[PDB]
Amino acid sequence: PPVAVVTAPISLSAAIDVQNKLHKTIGVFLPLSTFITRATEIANQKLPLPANYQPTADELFNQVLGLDKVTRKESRGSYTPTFGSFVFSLQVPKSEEKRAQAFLQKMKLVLEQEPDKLVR
Amino acid sequence: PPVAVVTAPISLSAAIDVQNKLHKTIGVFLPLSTFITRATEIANQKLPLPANYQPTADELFNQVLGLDKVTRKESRGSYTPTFGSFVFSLQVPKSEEKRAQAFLQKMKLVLEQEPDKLVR
Amino acid sequence: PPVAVVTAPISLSAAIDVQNKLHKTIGVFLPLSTFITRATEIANQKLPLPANYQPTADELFNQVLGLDKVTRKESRGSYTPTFGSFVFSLQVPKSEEKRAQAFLQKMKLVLEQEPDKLVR
Amino acid sequence: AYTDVPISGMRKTIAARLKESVTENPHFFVSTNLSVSKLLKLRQALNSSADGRYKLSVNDFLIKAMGIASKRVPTVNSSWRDGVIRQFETVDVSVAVATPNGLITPIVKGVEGKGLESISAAVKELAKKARDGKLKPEEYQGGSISISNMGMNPAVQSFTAIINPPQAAILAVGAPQKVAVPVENEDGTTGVSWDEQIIVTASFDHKVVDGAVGAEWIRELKKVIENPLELLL
Amino acid sequence: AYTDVPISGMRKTIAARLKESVTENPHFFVSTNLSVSKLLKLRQALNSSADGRYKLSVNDFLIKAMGIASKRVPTVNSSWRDGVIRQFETVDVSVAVATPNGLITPIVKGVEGKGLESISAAVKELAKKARDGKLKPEEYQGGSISISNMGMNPAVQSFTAIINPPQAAILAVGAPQKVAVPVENEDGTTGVSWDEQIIVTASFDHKVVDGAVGAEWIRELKKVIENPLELLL
Amino acid sequence: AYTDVPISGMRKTIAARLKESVTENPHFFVSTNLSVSKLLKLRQALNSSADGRYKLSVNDFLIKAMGIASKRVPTVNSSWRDGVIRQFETVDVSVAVATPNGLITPIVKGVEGKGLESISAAVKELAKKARDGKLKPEEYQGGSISISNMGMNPAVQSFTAIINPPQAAILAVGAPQKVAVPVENEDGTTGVSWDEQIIVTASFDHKVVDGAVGAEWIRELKKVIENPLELLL
Amino acid sequence: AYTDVPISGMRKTIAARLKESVTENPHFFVSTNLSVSKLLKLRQALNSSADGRYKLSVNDFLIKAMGIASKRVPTVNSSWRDGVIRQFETVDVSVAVATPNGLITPIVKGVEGKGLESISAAVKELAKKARDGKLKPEEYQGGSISISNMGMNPAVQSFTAIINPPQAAILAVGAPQKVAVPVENEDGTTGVSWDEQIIVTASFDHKVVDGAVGAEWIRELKKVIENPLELLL
Amino acid sequence: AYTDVPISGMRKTIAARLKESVTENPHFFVSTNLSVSKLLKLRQALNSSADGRYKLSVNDFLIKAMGIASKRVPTVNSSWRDGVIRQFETVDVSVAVATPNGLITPIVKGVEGKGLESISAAVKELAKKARDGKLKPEEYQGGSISISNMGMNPAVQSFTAIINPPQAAILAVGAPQKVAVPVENEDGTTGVSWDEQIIVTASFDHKVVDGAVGAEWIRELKKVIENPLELLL
Amino acid sequence: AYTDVPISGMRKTIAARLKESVTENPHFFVSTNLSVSKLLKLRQALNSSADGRYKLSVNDFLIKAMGIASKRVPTVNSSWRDGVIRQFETVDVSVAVATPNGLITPIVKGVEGKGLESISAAVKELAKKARDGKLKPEEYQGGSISISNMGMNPAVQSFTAIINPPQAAILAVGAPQKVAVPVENEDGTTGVSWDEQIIVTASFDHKVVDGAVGAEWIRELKKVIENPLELLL
Repeated sequence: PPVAVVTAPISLSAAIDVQNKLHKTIGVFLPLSTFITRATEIANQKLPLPANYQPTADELFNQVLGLDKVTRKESRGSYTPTFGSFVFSLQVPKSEEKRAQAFLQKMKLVLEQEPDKLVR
Repeated sequence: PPVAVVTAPISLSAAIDVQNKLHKTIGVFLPLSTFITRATEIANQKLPLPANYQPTADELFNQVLGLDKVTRKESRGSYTPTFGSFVFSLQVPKSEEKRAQAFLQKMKLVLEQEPDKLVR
Repeated sequence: PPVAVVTAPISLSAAIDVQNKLHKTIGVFLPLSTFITRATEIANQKLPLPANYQPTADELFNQVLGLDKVTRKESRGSYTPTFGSFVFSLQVPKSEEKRAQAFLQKMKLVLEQEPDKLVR
Repeated sequence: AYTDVPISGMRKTIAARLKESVTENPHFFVSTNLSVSKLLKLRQALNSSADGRYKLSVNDFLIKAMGIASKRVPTVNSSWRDGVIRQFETVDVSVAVATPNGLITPIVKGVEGKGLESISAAVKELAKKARDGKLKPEEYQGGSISISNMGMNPAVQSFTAIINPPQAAILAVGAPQKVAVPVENEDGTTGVSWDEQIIVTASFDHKVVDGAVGAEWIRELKKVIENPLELLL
Repeated sequence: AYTDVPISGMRKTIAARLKESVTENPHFFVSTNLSVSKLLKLRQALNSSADGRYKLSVNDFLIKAMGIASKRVPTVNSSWRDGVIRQFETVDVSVAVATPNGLITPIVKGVEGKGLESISAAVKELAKKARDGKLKPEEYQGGSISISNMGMNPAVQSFTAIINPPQAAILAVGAPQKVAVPVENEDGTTGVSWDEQIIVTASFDHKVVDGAVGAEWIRELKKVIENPLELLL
Repeated sequence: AYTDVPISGMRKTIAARLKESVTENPHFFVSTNLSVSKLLKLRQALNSSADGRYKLSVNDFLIKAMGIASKRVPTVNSSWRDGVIRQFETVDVSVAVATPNGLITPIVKGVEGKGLESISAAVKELAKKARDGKLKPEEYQGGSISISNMGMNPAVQSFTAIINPPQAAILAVGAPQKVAVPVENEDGTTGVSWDEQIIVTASFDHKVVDGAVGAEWIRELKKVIENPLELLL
Repeated sequence: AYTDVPISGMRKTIAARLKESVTENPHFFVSTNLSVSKLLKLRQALNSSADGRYKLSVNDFLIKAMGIASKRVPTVNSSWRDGVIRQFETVDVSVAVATPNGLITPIVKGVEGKGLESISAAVKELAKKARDGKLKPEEYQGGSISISNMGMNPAVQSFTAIINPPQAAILAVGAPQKVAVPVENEDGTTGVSWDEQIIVTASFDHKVVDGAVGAEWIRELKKVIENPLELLL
Repeated sequence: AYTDVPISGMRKTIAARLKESVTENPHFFVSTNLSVSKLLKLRQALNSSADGRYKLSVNDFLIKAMGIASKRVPTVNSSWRDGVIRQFETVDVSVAVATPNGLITPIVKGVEGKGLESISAAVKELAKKARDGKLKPEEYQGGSISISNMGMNPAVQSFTAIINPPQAAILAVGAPQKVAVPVENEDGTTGVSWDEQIIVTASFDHKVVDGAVGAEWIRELKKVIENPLELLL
Repeated sequence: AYTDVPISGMRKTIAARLKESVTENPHFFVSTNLSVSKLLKLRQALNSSADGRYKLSVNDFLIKAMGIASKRVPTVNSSWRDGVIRQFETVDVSVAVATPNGLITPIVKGVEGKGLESISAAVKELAKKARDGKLKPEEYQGGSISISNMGMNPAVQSFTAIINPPQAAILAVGAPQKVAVPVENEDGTTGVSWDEQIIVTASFDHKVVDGAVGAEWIRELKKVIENPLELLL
């Protein structure tokens, strides 16, 4: 079972700014951890599927019939990143390696352009 | 099956003010849509029943016995408004037309005197 | 069935400050009640057990086997305080009286050093 | 100026009988009020789970409850003969049907050991035959208790009735009405609720029955009516 | 290594009878599941409004419902004689009582025209006399249907029974259990509810009854049990 | 009090036959539960793409699956004669039709090499002629397997049937019901789903069949039913 | 079109025996459901602490529990002879092994005073010799109770079996399945849990056993199985 | 410069036959396009639920659909004799197998009343025997329809075939290809989807068949193929 | 100043025996420590699911484990006679009961094939009869192994015992105590846990047993005790 890793840098300045500012205007202080988990939740919503995906009996039966004539190209997941910064790394087999990447870049975008989104 | 519609104007200035202000003090920016849905959720909680409501077997049995000697005059619902402003409109049969109105005015009050309520 | 009560003072100034400040910067105004319930929720998470606790069949069977060789020393609960200030009181039997105290002090700490925590 | 019509042959047969009853049976009355909301709810529950087999009414419930109350207090299910008292063990009820030709007296038998469906079917078959004027004599000869209802007219609150010659009791039912009652609201106060009630009058003879016996009879009837489930046992 | 005990005189009187029933009556069984939550609520409601006069149980409800179902489908309330079919019009039910001297079958009469209180009183008086061994022979000779209950043991979900010689049906009741059912929550979704059910088995002879007749019989019993208010009807 | 009806000439012709079957064929039963959601979806898909030519039902699917299972395990498609075993190679199924003059057994031939439309047309033509009482004798004389269905009555969960004299198996089908099953939600947890199931009972003779053979037969039937596309195979 | 195969000499030796059992022993069945999650956990715990000496299965647990239940209720560990009842004090169990030359019944002795390892070793040595066709006659002649298992086929939920001639009981075990049960979550609510269950059927003769005795027997078996540690006791 | 090889004895036997067919049967062609995505999905669903018993292909599906279409329109399942028309009721299909020694013509019988597994097994047994050169003459003598497939080579889009002497139709199948089709996206627009199609050509004689009959035949074949479930009925 | 008391007749009978054992049997000891937390948990689990039938203790568990260990290593279940070695196949255990009149030696038979309940009942019946002084001689004559326990006194950590004349081993059990043990906490460190232990001493003769045999015996006993489930097999 060959395995491979994927990596991506990160900058956490904006999250620090939001935390500090929130602490000065209300009193709420929270750790970086909740930002990390909340970003992970919004990320694992729309991730492509491996090209070597094999369907199940129910799926084929429903197609052969005509209820779900439009097929699916998305599927949820359950990933957990690895700590680090100046980096975020993940270890996964070869088949999904590509899917695991869509996850890294999605979080890499939200956390740098949408840190405020992870607040209440 | 005769059908009828109910309508009510609306002013969205206060929601705009809350969104702008929140954007300036923390960084969070969210669309009007979540305000609309959250108002719809708090609204469909306490709505009267049609005057031509017919009970079921369990209800009558429990009354004939004595467990729920105090009857009910409220029941939840699942409504979805129609977009528009300067108006909010809904289309429903005649029997419930009156109930659908309690919904419009309830949202019409909360969104004009309680916009802050729909924040976290 | 002998019964006993436990009591503890309280100061609600910090919650007032947070409510006022939140009202001035966004518009949100909420009652003290939600602070009380939210503190009660975070409290009933990690409370010790009575010293005269008797286990059940499944627990002993799982120990005799070897799946849960490490036993437990915590268990959730469902408490509801009684109103008052300058005090919070609870009435419970003798066996749990001690457990009910861990609850009072836990809320007594969070509400005086972590009021901000009970916000979104 | 006036008009005269000869007296009918059938009008004296009832006039003499009525005139004999008053001079032969001393009368004393008893009145009560019954709440019938639960009974209406039960009837609605049992008239919707059917497909067309039957359809019930209040009179059947009252008849069955009468039978049960008669069973608990048997002194009313009796009769006064020449020189001896007659005590029965089976309850036969006399229902009154009004027609333009006069007033009939159909009979229902074996009420104690019977259900609502059979009682309704019998009362309706007999009402039809009474209206169509092909009633055998044996079918309206004797019973133990007689009932009269006037709930079709809202203007009759309460009324009295005369006892039949060989019988020792009769029941009269009025029309429903609405009254205010106190309810202990859970908040710890007292509020107004609107109950629906009927007023029931019972006329008894004082040679076979006493006041206490009639009062107990009314109590059993009331207990059976207000709590309708108890119609099973 | 073993021990021997002489066969009792009463054990062959029953051994021969059981051996005659199997070779004389072909058997076919039918099974069903009944929900009895509403019946338990009814029983709790009717066992608290009393002051000590009576106390009810599930068996009485099942006996009365059996009588009603027998009345609606009379082909089961029958018997097979030498060269003629016997059809009855009165329902007599045979209840089984177990004693160390073997089982016994007290009999209840006039169930159709009766209430729960009388049925309970009769079943308990006869159970006491059966346990005390002073039962007259006429009191356990013949009926139309037989019932067996084992709900005192929670380990019996469903079981079968043998038909008596002159009868053409028998019912066996098991112990209650809990199962998941779908409930349409008012929010507009589907949720899980925990209902309590019993499994009832009926054994029928195929010379006097057919499959459709037994299926209809089970349907009437189920309709009467799931909706308990119809017991009045 | 009772009534008597003379035994019919046709009732003993069947009474003697039923009494001969029990004393000639030892019986042992096997039960199973089948999920039929996919079969209902298939039927709905195939009953809407038509313009009026046909209309299908569950019984046809069960008949075809029975034929396939018989083909895979031929030991059941057999019979016990005086001193020799009879093994067939063609599957003929006996369906039961109930009429007021008693039940009847129309027969379907060449099921293995046939489609659903022909089976439905034959079963309905024969049902009509059976109801109208113009059935030739050759048309109900012999088969290899017999089927009985009672899904028209929702109160029959499972039941048993008697085997015909020359045959060595019979199948009984009950009514559908709903049960909870575990589903592996894509989020990575376990949830509750509401599946619809039927309970099928099979009665077998123990001189021509053994327990393992019946268990394998039930397995092939289940595999063919739960996966409906395999009906083509 | 058909084929014929001569009846085997061994097939009538069993045909006559099966035909004698039904006409000599009236049958009545009892069913129950057992939860076996704890037993599977125990088996997994005891099949991993070994180095290769042994390997266990569910049948051994059921055999030992059967022995204990027989000891608590000895009326089933009996037999019906010509004119005397036989009561034993040692439990011998008959296990069924299926082979192409037909089924066979190896026997295990001294189960009460034995452990799981010896029972497994005996059952496997005898199964091997039965498959290889070198079984002595004394080794399959007589026992007190017989067991049948079909858990190798997932399509068999529950089934029935015929009693052997000299014995008075037989047990049939089905395949496991999953059902929903209520769990009292520590938060103070009710939730859905997925338990694994098996359905066990027991067939009893009614000349040596009664319904209450069989119900008690099933209760002892269930209590011993659901709580597995009591197997030591 | 050139070379010459003597003509084979078997080459004239086919040359004369081919030369006789053209001058004896006027030819007219019909073409159509079939979508086979659903058929591929079905085949994948049915080739994974097996353990090694079988393995299917498109040709079997086409053969069965041909049989059904022949049944609906019987005028093509005919033949032209000396002075009379021959009309059959059983469908026999001729498949073409290519070998270095020449072209054979194996036959499959009873297609109408058959399943995919038997058709595949027959086609493969016969293909093996044809390749190994031990084919009996009776096995390749006459049919009603003939089929040819060339889907193993992607470079053959469409082609024609010659009709056999006694037959009145032949079908030729090409290789799959991909084409663009319009899809009505739920947003309210039109988009491009990629469907996979095959082109089927049919050659017919004009003495036994007309244009409308062939067009209807093609329509039934298409309807059966595009909707694959309809292969059941 | 002093006092003198004549020696009892029974005191020399034991003095001579003790003096003969030391000069006839060389002694060598072996010691071990056993953890009994899991055994206590098991006992608590099995002493609460009862209604009053029984009540267990540690000695029964030790007796059963002894029996198993004896079975695995049979060289200890032997004896030394005049000129030949005696090897048994049944395990009989001698328990010591102290009374003011002296020390007795009740016996338990058939331990290998027995359960905890019977062992406890026997040990308690015999203890009662020993205390009441009505013990038959045959009941305390010979065994294979002897056990002594002094856990009622917390001040006895470990002690020695003398072997009986015809036997070749004896076991002595002490009182429980608490000791610190290392636990690998999931955080990746080492912590202190408090285990409860007992110290067991075994005395062996060196003419029938060797050091390795005794060491293996202790190992089997320990393995059976620390893992209590293994008491089943």
